[PDB]
Amino acid sequence: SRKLLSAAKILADATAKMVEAAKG
Amino acid sequence: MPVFHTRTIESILEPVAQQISHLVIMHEEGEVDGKAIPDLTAPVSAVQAAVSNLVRVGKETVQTTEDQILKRDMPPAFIKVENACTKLVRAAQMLQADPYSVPARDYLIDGSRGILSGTSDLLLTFDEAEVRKIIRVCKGILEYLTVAEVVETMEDLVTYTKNLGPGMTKMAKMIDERQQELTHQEHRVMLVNSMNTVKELLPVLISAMKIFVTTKNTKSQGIEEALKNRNFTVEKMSAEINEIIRVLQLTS
Repeated sequence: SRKLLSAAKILADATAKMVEAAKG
Repeated sequence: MPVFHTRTIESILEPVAQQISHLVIMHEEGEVDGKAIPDLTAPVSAVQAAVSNLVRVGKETVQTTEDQILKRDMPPAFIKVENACTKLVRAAQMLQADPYSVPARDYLIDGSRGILSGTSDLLLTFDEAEVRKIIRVCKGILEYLTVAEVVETMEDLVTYTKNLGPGMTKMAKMIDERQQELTHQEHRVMLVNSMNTVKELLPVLISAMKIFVTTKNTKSQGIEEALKNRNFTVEKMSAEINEIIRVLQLTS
């Protein structure tokens, strides 16, 4: 269902915000 | 690197996979050497929490699941994402002490890559599971088509038509909704055509068993002829259902 797919998303958001921060 | 698979997988991972590919190209792949990465402490902690939370939820998914490949297949992905987080944490320590650190940049690439790929893994494994729940519906309908052969009375056929109702209604709603989440058009086409063939042959099956019950209770007619048409409908339905099960397992 849902709880896993949002946890994964939140992780993907965060990894992307982290690699934004790194510049690129 | 190959297309994400479903609209959910693709919309979760696509922003990340995009940002990573850039960051590579930039620092790595030559280019921005002697470069300078700012301080990642805060973003990396956010990532580290989101990996706690992902492994929290996933370990629940694992212990609270009926699926037996889910149990075995998921855990490795927890090990892959934790490891990658570890690299991200050394990355941000190193960068705090030397913005120009070339080991740190490398850890941050591998760190990020291993986060993408471990979560890819976790999401493929979860999706395989979900596919298997549609395969179970498909396989039980195939099992029930096996038994059409034994209907002989109008009362058995009323009974048979009433159990096979739910079943096809559910199969159809599953394949339809699954087809929508697909990202490969050659795969949505295939599912839908098959489900169309199936749906239209259902009344052809019921008519053909009615024909059959009716010459097997009017003590003669042409009963060979009636039974082989029934057997042909059943084999065509089966074959389509087997394709549905096959094409559902395709991922590229």
